[PDB]
Amino acid sequence: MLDAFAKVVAQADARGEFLTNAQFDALSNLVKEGNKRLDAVNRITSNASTIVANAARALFAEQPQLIQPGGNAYTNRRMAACLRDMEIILRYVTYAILAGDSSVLDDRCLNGLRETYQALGTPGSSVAVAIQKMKDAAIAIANDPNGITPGDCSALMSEIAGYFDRAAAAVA
Amino acid sequence: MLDAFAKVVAQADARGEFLTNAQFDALSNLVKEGNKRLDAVNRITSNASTIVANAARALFAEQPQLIQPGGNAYTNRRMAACLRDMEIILRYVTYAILAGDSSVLDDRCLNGLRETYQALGTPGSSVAVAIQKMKDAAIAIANDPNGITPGDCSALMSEIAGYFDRAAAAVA
Amino acid sequence: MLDAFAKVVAQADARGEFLTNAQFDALSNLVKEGNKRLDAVNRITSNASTIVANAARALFAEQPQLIQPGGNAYTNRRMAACLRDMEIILRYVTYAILAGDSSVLDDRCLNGLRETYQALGTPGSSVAVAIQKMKDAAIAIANDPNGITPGDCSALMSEIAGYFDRAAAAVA
Amino acid sequence: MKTPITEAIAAADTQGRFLSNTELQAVDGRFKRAVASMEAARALTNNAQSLIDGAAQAVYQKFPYTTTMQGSQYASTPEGKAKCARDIGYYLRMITYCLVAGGTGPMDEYLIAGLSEINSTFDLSPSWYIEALKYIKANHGLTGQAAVEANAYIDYAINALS
Amino acid sequence: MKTPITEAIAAADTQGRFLSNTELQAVDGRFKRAVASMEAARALTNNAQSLIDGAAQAVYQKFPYTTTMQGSQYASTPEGKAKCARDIGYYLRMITYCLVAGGTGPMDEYLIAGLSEINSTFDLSPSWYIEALKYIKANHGLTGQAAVEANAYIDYAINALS
Amino acid sequence: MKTPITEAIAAADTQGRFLSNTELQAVDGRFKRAVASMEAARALTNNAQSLIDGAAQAVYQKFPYTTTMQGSQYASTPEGKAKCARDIGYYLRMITYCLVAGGTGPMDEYLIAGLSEINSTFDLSPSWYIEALKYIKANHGLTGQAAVEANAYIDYAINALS
Ligand SMILES: *[C@@H](C)[C@@H]1/C(=C/c2[nH]c(/C=C3N=C(/C=C4\NC(=O)C(CC)=C4C)C(C)=C\3CCC(=O)O)c(CCC(=O)O)c2C)NC(=O)[C@@H]1C
Ligand SMILES: *[C@@H](C)[C@@H]1/C(=C/c2[nH]c(/C=C3N=C(/C=C4\NC(=O)C(CC)=C4C)C(C)=C\3CCC(=O)O)c(CCC(=O)O)c2C)NC(=O)[C@@H]1C
Ligand SMILES: *[C@@H](C)[C@@H]1/C(=C/c2[nH]c(/C=C3N=C(/C=C4\NC(=O)C(CC)=C4C)C(C)=C\3CCC(=O)O)c(CCC(=O)O)c2C)NC(=O)[C@@H]1C
Ligand SMILES: *[C@H](C)[C@H]1/C(=C/c2[nH]c(/C=C3N=C(/C=C4\NC(=O)C(CC)=C4C)C(C)=C\3CCC(=O)O)c(CCC(=O)O)c2C)NC(=O)[C@@H]1C
Ligand SMILES: *[C@H](C)[C@H]1/C(=C/c2[nH]c(/C=C3N=C(/C=C4\NC(=O)C(CC)=C4C)C(C)=C\3CCC(=O)O)c(CCC(=O)O)c2C)NC(=O)[C@@H]1C
Ligand SMILES: *[C@H](C)[C@H]1/C(=C/c2[nH]c(/C=C3N=C(/C=C4\NC(=O)C(CC)=C4C)C(C)=C\3CCC(=O)O)c(CCC(=O)O)c2C)NC(=O)[C@@H]1C
Ligand SMILES: *[C@H](C)[C@H]1/C(=C/c2[nH]c(/C=C3N=C(/C=C4\NC(=O)C(CC)=C4C)C(C)=C\3CCC(=O)O)c(CCC(=O)O)c2C)NC(=O)[C@@H]1C
Ligand SMILES: *[C@H](C)[C@H]1/C(=C/c2[nH]c(/C=C3N=C(/C=C4\NC(=O)C(CC)=C4C)C(C)=C\3CCC(=O)O)c(CCC(=O)O)c2C)NC(=O)[C@@H]1C
Ligand SMILES: *[C@H](C)[C@H]1/C(=C/c2[nH]c(/C=C3N=C(/C=C4\NC(=O)C(CC)=C4C)C(C)=C\3CCC(=O)O)c(CCC(=O)O)c2C)NC(=O)[C@@H]1C
Repeated sequence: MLDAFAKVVAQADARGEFLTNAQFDALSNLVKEGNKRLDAVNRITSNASTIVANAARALFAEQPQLIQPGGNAYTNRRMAACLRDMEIILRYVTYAILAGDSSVLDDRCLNGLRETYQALGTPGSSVAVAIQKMKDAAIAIANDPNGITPGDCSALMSEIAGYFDRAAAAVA
Repeated sequence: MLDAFAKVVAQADARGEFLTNAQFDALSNLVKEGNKRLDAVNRITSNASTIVANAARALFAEQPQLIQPGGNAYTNRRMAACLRDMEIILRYVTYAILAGDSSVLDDRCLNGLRETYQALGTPGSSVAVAIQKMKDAAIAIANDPNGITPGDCSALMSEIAGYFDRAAAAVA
Repeated sequence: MLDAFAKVVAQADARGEFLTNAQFDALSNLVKEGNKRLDAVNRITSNASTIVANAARALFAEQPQLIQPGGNAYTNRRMAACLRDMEIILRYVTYAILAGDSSVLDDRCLNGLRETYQALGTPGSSVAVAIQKMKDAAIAIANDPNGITPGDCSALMSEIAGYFDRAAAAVA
Repeated sequence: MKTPITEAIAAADTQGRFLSNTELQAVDGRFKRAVASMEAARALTNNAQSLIDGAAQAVYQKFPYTTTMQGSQYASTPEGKAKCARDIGYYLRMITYCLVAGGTGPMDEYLIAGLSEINSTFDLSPSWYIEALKYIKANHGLTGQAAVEANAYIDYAINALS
Repeated sequence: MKTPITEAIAAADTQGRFLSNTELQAVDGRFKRAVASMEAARALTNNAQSLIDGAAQAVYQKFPYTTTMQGSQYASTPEGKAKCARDIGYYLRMITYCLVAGGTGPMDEYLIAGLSEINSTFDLSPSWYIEALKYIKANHGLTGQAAVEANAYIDYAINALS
Repeated sequence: MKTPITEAIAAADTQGRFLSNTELQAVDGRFKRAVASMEAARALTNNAQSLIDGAAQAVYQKFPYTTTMQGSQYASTPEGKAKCARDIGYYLRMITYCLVAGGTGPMDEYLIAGLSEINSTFDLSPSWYIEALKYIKANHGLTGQAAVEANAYIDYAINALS
C-alpha cells in the first residue's frame, strides 16, 4: 500500500526526479502535525464499538424497511453481517487516517465493493448512509476538545472526512 | 439446500408470518404420502444403472451422429463422460424426489450447466433427449404396480416428471 | 500437448481413418530430417542467454521510451520482468521446434497473452519487436554453417520462423 | 437449511453416491416424528397472541427495571415495548418453524447465527429472553410428544442464550 | 497427448527450464526407433481389411453364442456385426496410431480411458476383443522390429482389457 | 511499499484487528526519526549534481578500463558515460527516497528487486557502483543523525551489490 510519504516518492520516481522543496515542505508539516494524527486514530479506534453501534441504530431508525421481515438486515445472521461491514469500513478508514493516504482503503476495502453488494441485493445507498453517520460520530470523538492539548485539528478532520466520504461514494 | 418443509418455512419467515392452515395442510399430506416417496427414491436409485444404460442406447439410436468419429460421444473417454453426466443428472433428480424440492437439483446440478456444455461444444438438445428418456424409464420403474401395495401414485409421478423436465429445460 | 506426429494422428482419429500414404510420407521425412531439428534446439537452447540479452539491447535501442522514468521497463523489477518474458517466450518456442507443432506454445504461452499485457499497460507491439529480434538472432545461430555437417536447413528455419512470428502476432 | 432430510442428501452428495437405505430409513423416522410435531406447531400458532403477550408481561415482572429505566434498549416506552412484543413473536415464530422442519435449522439460520454480537451491540439482555422463553414452556398446554418436541427446541433456544 | 517427445517437454516445462541433453537424447532414440515402427504402421494399414474381417470371424469361432444369442450387444444380427466390424477397425486403427506416435498415448486417450465402464455398461465382453486382438498378433506377417513394436502395443491392449 | 507506517498497517490488517498501541508507538518513533532524515534528504538533493559528477569520475579512477575498453557496457564513449551518469543519479535519487520514507522500501522496490539479473545481463559490474557509492558516503558532508541515517541506507545498497 502507500502512505503519505511513499505516495510522494511514487510521484517523483515516476518522473525520475528528486523531491521539490514544496514536496519536502509538505512531508515535513505532516510529521510536525504527527501527534494530532496519532490522537485521531487512537481515539476513533478506541471508540470503534460505540461508533459503529450508534450509527447502526441511527440507520435503522431512518430506514425501518431494512429491518422488516426480509429487508436485508432482517434476521441475526444478516444483521450481524451488516454490523461487521460497518466495522470493516471503519477499520480501513482508521488505517487511512494513519497512512496519510487512502490507497489501503481503496485497494483492500472499497474496490469492487459496489458490485459485491449489488450481486447480494444489499442497497448501497443505505450502506453509504451508515458510513455518513459513522463519519459525524467519529469526528465528534476525534475532535472532542476534552482531555486533549488545545490546538487546530481542522486540517486533519477535513482529511478524515475525505476518507469516509470517499467510501460512501464508492458504494452509493 | 431446501426440502419441501424448509421451503414453506422460508416463504413464511420472509413475511415474518406463522404458517397458514393451508400451508400446514400441505406439509401434512406430504408426510402422509411419505412411504410412496420413499418407494420412488429406493426404486429409481436401485435401478439407476439400467435406467442410465437404456437411455444411452436409445439416445445414440435416434442420434447416430453423436457416435461418429468425433461426434461428441466418439471415443471411450468422451462416451464414458456422457454416461457419467446422465448419472450425475439422475442422482440429483433422486435427491430432489426425496426433498420435495428442486433446490438441490437447481443449485448443485442444473445452474450454469447450459454454459458448460456450450463451451465444450456438447449439444444441449441431445443431453435433454437423454434426460427425457431416463424420465420415461424411471417413471415406469417407480410407478410399476408389481411388488408394491396398491394406491395412487399419480401426484408423485407428476412431481418426479416435473424435476426431470426442469432439468432438460435447463440445458436444451 | 501435440507433437508433429500426434497432430497427424489427431486429424486421422477425427475421421476415424488410418493414415494416408501422403501422411506417412510426411511423418517419415520429419524423422529423416531429425538430426537437423536436434541441432536447432540444442543450438538455440545453448545460446538462450545471449539471444535474449542482445534482443533486449536492440529493443531499448530503437525504443528508448520504454526505459524512461516509468516507461514500462523502467526500474529493475520491471526490467527484470521484461527479460523474463523474453526468455519465457523463447523457451516455449524451442519447445515447439522440438515438437514439430506449436500446440505447446499456443496453449501454455501465447493464449490470453494479449489480454494480460493490456491489463498491465505493457505495449504488445514492443513485445512483438523484442520477439522479431530474438528470431533473427536465433536463426543466425541455429543456421550457422560453422561447426556443423553441411546440408539444407531452409525448411526447418522457415518453420522456426513460423513459430516466432506466430508469437509476435499473438501479442501485437 | 439443515433438516433431517437435507442432512441425508448432504451426506450422500459429499461422497458422490446415490442415497443409501440408512439414509432413507432416516427420512422415514423424520416423517413418523412429523405428526406430533406438526400438531405442536399448529397448536402454538393458534395460541400465538396469548403466549406472546403473556410472555411480554412475565418479563416485566422478573425484570422491572426494563419498564422504568430510560434508554432505547428498554421497554420503558411504547416503541420499546413494540420491539419486545416483536421479538417474542420472532422467538415464538422460530420454534414452530423448527417444529415444521424437524430440526433446529430454522432457528439456527434465522436467529441463533449472530445472536451474541447483536445482543452485545444493542445492549440486549439474554435474561429477558430466556425469561419470556421459560414462560412459553409452561404455558403452551401441550402434552405427550407435541410437548416433548416443543420443549426440546425451547431449551435449545436457552442454551444458545447462555 | 503422451509421446516420447511431449513427455520430454512436459518434464522441462514442469521445472521451468529449457530442454536438457538427456531429454534431447531421448527424442533421438524415438526418431531412431521410428523407422521400423512407421513400417509396421504402413504394413498393418495396407492389410487393414483382411485383418479386420479375419479378426471378425475368429471371434465368432471362439465365442459362438455371440452369433446366436439375441440382444443388441450380440453380433447375432447385421447391425450387431456392423458394430463389431467397426470396433476391430477402431482397435486396429489404434495400434497403428501408437506406432506412428511412438507410445501408447493414442490408444490411452482414445480407447483405454473409460474402457471398463463402457464394456460394463453396454454388456460388452473383453474376451471378444482380446480374441480379435490375439488373431491380429499372429496374422500381421511382421518380422524384426516392425513386429516387436507392433506386438508390444497389442499386448498392452490386452492387459488393459484384463 | 514497505515503510514503518505501512508495515504497522500490514500487521494489523493481517489479523483483521484495529491498530494497537504498540503499532501507534511505532509510527511515532518514525515521525521522531523523520526530522534528521528529511534533513539528510534535503541536503543530498541540493548537492545532487556535484555528488553525481564527483561520483562519476571516482569510478573512472578505480576502474580505468571502463574508460578505454570498447563495448556498450563501458563508459569508453559519450552514450556510455551518459548511461553511468544516469545510474548514479538513480542510485542517489534512491537513497533520498529511502530517507523520505523511513525505510529501504523505495530502494528495495525500484532498484534492489532484479538488480542481479540486470547486472548479469547487461554485463554491468557491481564494483563500479559500490565504488560510486563509497564516494557518496564520504562526500555528503553530513553529520549527526542526518549522516547516521544516510550512511545506513548506503551500506544497504552495498550489501545488496554483494
Ligand atoms: C485534535 C486531536 C486536537 C488536539 C490535539 C493536540 N494534540 C497534541 C499532542 C500530543 N498528542 C500525543 C498522543 C500520542 N502520541 C503518540 O505517539 C501516540 C501513540 C503511542 C499518542 C496517542 C502526544 C504525545 C502529544 C504531544 C505531547 C503533548 O501532550 O503536548 C498537541 C500538540 C502538539 C503537537 O501536535 O504535537 C495538540 C495541539 N487538541 C484538540 O482540542 C483537538 C481536538
Ligand atoms: C407408488 C409407489 C405406488 C404404490 C405405493 C404404496 N406404497 C405404500 C407403502 C409403503 N412403502 C414402504 C417403503 C419404505 N418405507 C420406508 O421408510 C423406506 C425407507 C427405508 C421404504 C423403502 C412402506 C414401509 C409402506 C407402508 C407399509 C405398507 O407396505 O403398507 C402404500 C401405502 C401407504 C402409504 O402410503 O403408506 C401405497 C399405496 N403402489 C403402487 O402400485 C404404486 C405404483
Ligand atoms: C542445420 C542445422 C544445418 C546443418 C545440419 C546437418 N546436421 C547433421 C547431422 C547431425 N546432427 C547431430 C546432432 C544431434 N543429434 C542428436 O540426437 C542430438 C541430441 C543428443 C544432437 C545434438 C547428429 C548426431 C547428426 C548425424 C551425424 C553427423 O554428424 O552427420 C546433418 C546431417 C544429416 C542428418 O540430417 O542426419 C546435416 C546436413 N548443417 C548446416 O550448415 C546447417 C546450418
Ligand atoms: C424483550 C424480551 C425485551 C426488549 C427487547 C428489545 N429488543 C430491541 C432491539 C432488537 N432486537 C433484535 C433481535 C432480533 N432481530 C431479528 O431479526 C431476530 C431474528 C428474527 C432477532 C432475535 C434486533 C436486531 C434489534 C435492533 C434492531 C431494531 O431496533 O430492530 C430493542 C431496541 C433497542 C434500541 O436501542 O432501539 C428492545 C427494547 N427490551 C426489553 O426491555 C424487554 C425485556
Ligand atoms: C450494513 C451497513 C448493510 C448490510 C450488509 C451486508 N453485507 C453482507 C455481505 C458481504 N459484505 C462483504 C464486504 C466485504 N468483505 C470484505 O472482506 C471486505 C474488505 C475487508 C468487504 C468490504 C462481503 C464479501 C459479503 C459476502 C460474504 C459474506 O456473506 O460474508 C451481507 C450478507 C448478505 C448475505 O445474504 O449473505 C449483509 C446483510 N446489509 C444491510 O441491510 C445494511 C444496509
Ligand atoms: C466385437 C468384437 C463383438 C461385439 C461388439 C459390439 N460392440 C457394441 C457397442 C459399442 N462398442 C463401443 C466401443 C468403442 N467405441 C469407441 O468410440 C471406441 C474407441 C474408438 C470403442 C472401443 C461402444 C461405445 C458401443 C456402444 C455405442 C454404440 O452402439 O456405438 C455392440 C452393440 C451393443 C448394443 O447394445 O447396441 C456390439 C454388438 N459384439 C459381438 O458379438 C462381437 C464378438
Ligand atoms: C451425455 C448425455 C452427453 C455428453 C456429455 C459430456 N459431458 C462432458 C463434460 C463435462 N460435464 C460436466 C457437468 C457437470 N459436472 C458436474 O460436477 C456437475 C454437477 C455435479 C455437472 C452437471 C463438466 C463439468 C464437464 C467437464 C469436465 C470434465 O471433462 O470432466 C464431456 C467431456 C467433454 C470433453 O471434451 O472433455 C462429454 C462428452 N456428450 C455427449 O455426446 C452426450 C450427448
Ligand atoms: C556507471 C557506474 C558505470 C557504467 C554503467 C552502464 N549502465 C548501463 C546500462 C544499464 N543500467 C541499468 C540500471 C538501472 N536501470 C534502472 O531503471 C535502475 C533503477 C532506477 C537501475 C539501477 C539498466 C537497466 C541498463 C540497461 C538498459 C539501458 O541501456 O538503459 C550501461 C549500458 C550498457 C549497454 O550495453 O548499452 C553502462 C555503460 N558503465 C561504466 O563504465 C561505469 C563505471
Ligand atoms: C518485455 C519484452 C516487455 C515487458 C514485460 C513485462 N511483463 C510483465 C508481467 C507479466 N508477464 C506475464 C506473462 C506470462 N506469464 C506466464 O506464466 C507465461 C507463460 C509461461 C507468460 C507469457 C505475466 C503473467 C505477468 C504478470 C505477473 C508478474 O508480474 O509476474 C511485467 C510486469 C508488470 C508489472 O507491473 O508487475 C513487465 C514489465 N515490459 C516491457 O516494457 C517490455 C516491452
